[PDB]
Amino acid sequence: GKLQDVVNQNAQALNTLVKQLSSNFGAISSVLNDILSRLDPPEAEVQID
Amino acid sequence: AYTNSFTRGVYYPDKVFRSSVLHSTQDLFLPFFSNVTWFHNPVLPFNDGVYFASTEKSNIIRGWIFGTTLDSKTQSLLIVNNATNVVIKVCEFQFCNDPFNNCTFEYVSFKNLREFVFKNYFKIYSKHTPINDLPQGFSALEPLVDLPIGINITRFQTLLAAYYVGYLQPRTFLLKYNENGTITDAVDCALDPLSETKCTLKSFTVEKGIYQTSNFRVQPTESIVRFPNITNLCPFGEVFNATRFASVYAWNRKRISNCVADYSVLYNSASFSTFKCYGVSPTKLNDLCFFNVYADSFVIRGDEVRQIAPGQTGKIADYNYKLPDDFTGCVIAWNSNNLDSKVGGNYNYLYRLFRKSNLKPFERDISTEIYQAGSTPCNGVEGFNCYFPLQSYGFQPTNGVGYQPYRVVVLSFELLHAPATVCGPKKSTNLVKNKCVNFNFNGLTGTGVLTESNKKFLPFQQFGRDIADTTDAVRDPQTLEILDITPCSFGGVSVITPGTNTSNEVAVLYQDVNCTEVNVFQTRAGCLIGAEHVNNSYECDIPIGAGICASYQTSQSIIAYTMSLG
Amino acid sequence: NNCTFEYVSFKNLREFVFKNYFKIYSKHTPINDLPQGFSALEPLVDLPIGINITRFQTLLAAYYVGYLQPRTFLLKYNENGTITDAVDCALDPLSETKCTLKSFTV
Amino acid sequence: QLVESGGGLVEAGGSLRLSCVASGLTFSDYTMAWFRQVPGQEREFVSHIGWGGSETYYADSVKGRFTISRDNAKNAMYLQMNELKPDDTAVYYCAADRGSSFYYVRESEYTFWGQGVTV
Ligand SMILES: *[C@@H]1O[C@H](CO)[C@@H](O)[C@H](O)[C@H]1NC(C)=O
Ligand SMILES: *[C@@H]1O[C@H](CO)[C@@H](O)[C@H](O)[C@H]1NC(C)=O
Ligand SMILES: *[C@@H]1O[C@H](CO)[C@@H](O)[C@H](O)[C@H]1NC(C)=O
Ligand SMILES: *[C@@H]1O[C@H](CO)[C@@H](O)[C@H](O)[C@H]1NC(C)=O
Ligand SMILES: *[C@@H]1O[C@H](CO)[C@@H](O)[C@H](O)[C@H]1NC(C)=O
Ligand SMILES: *[C@@H]1O[C@H](CO)[C@@H](O)[C@H](O)[C@H]1NC(C)=O
Ligand SMILES: *[C@@H]1O[C@H](CO)[C@@H](O)[C@H](O)[C@H]1NC(C)=O
Ligand SMILES: *[C@@H]1O[C@H](CO)[C@@H](O)[C@H](O)[C@H]1NC(C)=O
Ligand SMILES: *[C@@H]1O[C@H](CO)[C@@H](O)[C@H](O)[C@H]1NC(C)=O
Repeated sequence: GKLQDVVNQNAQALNTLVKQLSSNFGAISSVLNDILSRLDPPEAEVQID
Repeated sequence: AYTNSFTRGVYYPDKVFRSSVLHSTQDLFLPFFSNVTWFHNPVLPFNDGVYFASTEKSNIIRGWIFGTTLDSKTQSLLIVNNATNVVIKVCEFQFCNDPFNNCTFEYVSFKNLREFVFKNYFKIYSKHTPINDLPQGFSALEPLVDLPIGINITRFQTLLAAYYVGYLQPRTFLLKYNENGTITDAVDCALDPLSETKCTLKSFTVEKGIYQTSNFRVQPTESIVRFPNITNLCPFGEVFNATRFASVYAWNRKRISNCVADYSVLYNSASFSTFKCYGVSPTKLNDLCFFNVYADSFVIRGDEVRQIAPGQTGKIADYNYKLPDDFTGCVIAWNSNNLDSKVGGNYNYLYRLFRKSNLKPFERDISTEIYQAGSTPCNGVEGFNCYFPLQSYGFQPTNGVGYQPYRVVVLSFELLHAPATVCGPKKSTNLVKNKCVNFNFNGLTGTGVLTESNKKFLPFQQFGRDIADTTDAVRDPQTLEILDITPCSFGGVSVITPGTNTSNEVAVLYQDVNCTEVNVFQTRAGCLIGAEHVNNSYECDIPIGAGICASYQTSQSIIAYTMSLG
Repeated sequence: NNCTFEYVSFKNLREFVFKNYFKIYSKHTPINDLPQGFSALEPLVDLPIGINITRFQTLLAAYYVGYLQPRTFLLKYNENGTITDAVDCALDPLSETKCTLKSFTV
Repeated sequence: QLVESGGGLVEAGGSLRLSCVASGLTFSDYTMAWFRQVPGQEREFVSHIGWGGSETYYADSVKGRFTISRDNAKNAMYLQMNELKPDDTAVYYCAADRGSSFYYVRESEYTFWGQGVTV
């Protein structure tokens, strides 16, 4: 369980890293192309930020 | 002719003074070991910069001509050395086709190498050195003159030996300043892998090892789009080719919904006597789509066909069919003399001639009440000053063209806040596999490498996902076959090198690549390019991965063996 | 009457789920008093009619009605994609433990 | 109804500018066209412009040469020539209609017609 606990901790940390891509962080959409197409570059820059 | 610009074309991008520093800057520099076009008269472009050089003996070469049109009607910079000084002008001069006015700026100031760099405002760098066919070696071009003339330049020529031209490109260089501030050497950050390694380490020497320098990314080639096959098309044959049409007062109305609104039938059919559109283009109808399509079909006479339009008045435009002031649709009408006209006069079609008030648009009035034209109420007697509004039509085959019946069909589009399911066909290209494509299936967009899959989707399932909620497999809407999606290869680039104290021969490794996306050795770490594979086994010199260690040995080259455990 | 959409297409259990646009899920299985056991309801028909619905009735046996609630479930897909089991994340403490661990055994 | 201007003898290779002014139409919900008249022969179509000017077409024998434009601030549109071949010397007619037609090449699909430009 000592060597397995090392494996699980790393995978969970990586999975949490990936799943953070599906978060808005106060923006409109989590997809980069969707926010780019929906709005204009003057406004999409704030949502990009 | 063409020549190799070994190491020349390097200038000071700024005034600042740096002592014993390897500064790295991005500006327009002459790429190392480039091709300088050798001339010995002709004009040339000025896209972004020039490395005009020259090899004079007794000041054979005199000056330069700059500008866009290189003649009058447009400003043109002018520098000539007429044995006295360099005269700088920006006036719209009248240069001849081979020399040797609204002014805004004026200024009157083979063992040679007059290296010059010009770029835009206008800046000039120059450096003259004795030489003995561009020589190899290094010499920086200190700035000599800067001119605030601000002329749009695109072309240039020369006056009058060796006469070379170089072109500047936006490349990143690593500049080796010395203790006095003089650029004594430089490295082009894109010439070869070794130069990239030097640039990323910010050093002019590199020790033995494997250094990661850049990221290699496979870019997509073509875009693919697939949508489900043509479904049930909207009814346009039972309306435009119907057997019997309705009278104009009781115009036949049909609501078209839940189908694909193909308009191609209304395009190829060249027998229409009229196809006129209001508010929308006659061809851009398929792009925008709405909830319902209404088909209003009736029969009128040719004399009143022009009255089927917004802002029309007449016996038909206000008593039998009215269009709103603003309209979203098109009108179509074709001659139907052979379908609605019989011998002895066809009187099976009627219309309304008398009505109290003009008809509101899109309103049908089938009432047959007796009209009271005077002041005596009729009470349904049909006598003096009392008329039956339903007048018949005199349709006979011997009528003139304008008096023949015309079948008219009007298409109206209504859109509200509700699901819209009536639009044209979508795009559907051929399916390509085993290539990084920019796919877009029925809804989802992504980049990947589609392959013939093996998963068995459920009957109703169109998507595929992994544990990380990442799209994995897609079912093709046209052919119900499941496709595997694997992102096209990416990774990093590492430069395996012995020290420059030993050699300048490097080997490049592309991590996690099958060698088919980039003498070529394939390992578990990735595609190793430039290193021999030996069947021996020595001590590890440069680690790579999975037991592979590359080393520089006996002439001598770079090998890639499997390391031995003592 | 002002139509906007038209369409012409005890050992039984015709399980149906309706929710709003309008979606229908259905699954018919032989049975032998709702039976115990698990069976998922694959979608059967989806209709873009967009009608505001608040009440419903029946035509014409055993005639049951359930009501949907916004509850979080843990769905156990199998290798073929078929939901072979599920856990209600609010039924009891043990079900909460199963849901928070993302496992069907603890 | 449709008063038009422009036209004259040209240097056979220069440029010319033609205009057609509407005096009794809103010009904001109407679509115009340009048609050509030659003696001894039928009426020819040359150019067409939609509402605003975002959907314009040109004849197969004139494509790439002449430019069309419209502007509602004065109830007029501008047609500018760039080649003026010695074969296109003809009579110019300005048309207009409420809408735009698929059979936009047909002369019958333009109810309104203007005056004539010098031959
Ligand atoms: C360009 O350079 C290459 C090698 O660097 C040389 O073979 C070639 O002649 C040069 N010129 C042209 C026009 O390709
Ligand atoms: C060179 O040209 C300038 C400007 O025309 C003139 O002032 C100068 O005297 C010329 N020099 C000679 C040596 O003619
Ligand atoms: C510059 O002056 C010349 C003098 O003839 C005149 O023709 C031209 O229009 C002027 N151009 C500008 C841009 O002022
Ligand atoms: C400068 O000239 C180039 C081509 O020579 C042109 O694309 C650009 O628009 C010009 N700039 C201005 C401000 O006229
Ligand atoms: C640097 O400057 C000094 C002082 O002029 C000079 O003697 C020396 O040669 C220059 N170069 C180097 C490489 O030190
Ligand atoms: C590389 O592609 C080839 C196709 O020729 C395939 O047989 C091989 O297994 C692939 N190798 C790796 C390491 O993925
Ligand atoms: C629908 O049509 C009926 C037909 O009698 C009419 O009474 C009703 O007002 C219409 N309702 C709507 C919302 O259009
Ligand atoms: C739909 O109906 C509910 C009650 O049945 C009502 O609260 C709601 O406002 C209705 N929505 C609309 C858009 O009329
Ligand atoms: C899954 O699908 C296969 C292939 O049809 C089938 O034989 C098998 O019984 C299914 N169920 C399980 C639990 O594997």
